[PDB]
Amino acid sequence: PSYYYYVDPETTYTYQQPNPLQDLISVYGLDDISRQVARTNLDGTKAVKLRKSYKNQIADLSGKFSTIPTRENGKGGQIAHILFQNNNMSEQQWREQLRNRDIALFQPPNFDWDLCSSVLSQFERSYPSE
Amino acid sequence: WTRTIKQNNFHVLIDLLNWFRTTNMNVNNCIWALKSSLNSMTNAKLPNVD
Amino acid sequence: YQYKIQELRKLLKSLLLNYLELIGVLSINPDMYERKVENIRTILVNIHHLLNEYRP
Repeated sequence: PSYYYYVDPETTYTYQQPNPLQDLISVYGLDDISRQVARTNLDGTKAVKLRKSYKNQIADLSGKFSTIPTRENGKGGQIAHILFQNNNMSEQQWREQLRNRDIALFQPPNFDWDLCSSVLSQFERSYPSE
Repeated sequence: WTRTIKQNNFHVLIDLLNWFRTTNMNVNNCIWALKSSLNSMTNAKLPNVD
Repeated sequence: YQYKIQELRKLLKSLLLNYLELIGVLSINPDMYERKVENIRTILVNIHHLLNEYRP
């Protein structure tokens, strides 16, 4: 035989980990998601077309809901960043002051209910509606 | 929406797709590595004698 | 210079084989491509240096 440069028989290559040839959905068991939101059932027929909005998940309430609370109606606000902000004793002890570390916003002087009653007692009759 | 996921493997989902971005970028990275090897060759010749 | 000319032929054949091996590595796992690109890089500079030795 004739030797050729950097063609080494003892050097071996393996497949990627994971292998993209396979269905990685089936590899990590995402079959439940795939068959739960597949556009078609896996027998050849078309599945039901899910709706663009969240009517299905707000229909199980008895309320005044007839429209969709969106960004553009002026009724909602952008709470994403305020939504995203962030801050002997045994493990158990450490955990009840972890549970009690936020209760300080619940009592007076933060949320005085006597003042709440005084401001709510000033309410008069009726509401102007267009 | 959190009730929809049963196994709570949404971080597995996210890591899978970031891995997919890395693997889709590796082939173009190999191409650009070959292009850098090409650009390394511009100064490395020896022209015709004068 | 016949030794250099046959070495140039061997280097050309090795470059073609290294490209084929690079395509195989990219076709199964494009994460060990670095050593194959390095081998193509050194094969090519060896080819070019052999040409520069033949230049005088």
